[PDB]
Amino acid sequence: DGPEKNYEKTLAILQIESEKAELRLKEQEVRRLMRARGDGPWYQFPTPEKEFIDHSPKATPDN
Amino acid sequence: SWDKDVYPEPPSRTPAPSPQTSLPNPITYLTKAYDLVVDWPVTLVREFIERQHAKNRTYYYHRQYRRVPDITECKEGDVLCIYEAEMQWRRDFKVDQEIMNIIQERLKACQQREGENYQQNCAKELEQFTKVTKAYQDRYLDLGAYYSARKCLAKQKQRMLEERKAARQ
Repeated sequence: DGPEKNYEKTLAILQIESEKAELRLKEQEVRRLMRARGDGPWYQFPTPEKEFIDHSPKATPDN
Repeated sequence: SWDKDVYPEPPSRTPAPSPQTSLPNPITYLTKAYDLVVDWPVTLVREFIERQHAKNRTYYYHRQYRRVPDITECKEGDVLCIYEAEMQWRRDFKVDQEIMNIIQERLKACQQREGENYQQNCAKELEQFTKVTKAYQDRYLDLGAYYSARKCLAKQKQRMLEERKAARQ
């Protein structure tokens, strides 16, 4: 075919690999930050549910 | 096919024959026989081949590459223009290798042409060879097996810094 085809195929391969590299570095940083201070979707450790709390008036008034 | 601009050759100066003796020259006799027996059929065959070439003549072109941006104006990590500058550097490295081969053939041709006068008449060829090998040692020496545009730039920057420090005093 010619040298320009291999040249531009190599350019596309290098672009894909560099994008994968920076994405992997960013996801390392995202996971480290989110595990350090969980404030997004990931690393959300559980918590007891408020829906199973009785809110009706009870026998003891001081509740 | 070759040109004297890149393969210089001084014009030949052969002396005229002045045979003092009366004996015939066997070299001249054998040379005339050699042409009449060998050179004429060989040049006839080559002329037939050359007119067949002229009947089927084709052309080919020497490829030329435009100048991509050099690695100095090229950001680190952005491997696209890194790659383009690196292959341009490799291409120029191969071109410089063949330039070195050309200069070495020039020096060898000078030495063989001069013979016993090579210590005097090859001063220009030796000077050109010395200048080009000093330039080659400045640009490409001690790079290692993984030579690259980045390593060449680092070596050049180190040499420039050393020269600038030496130029202060």
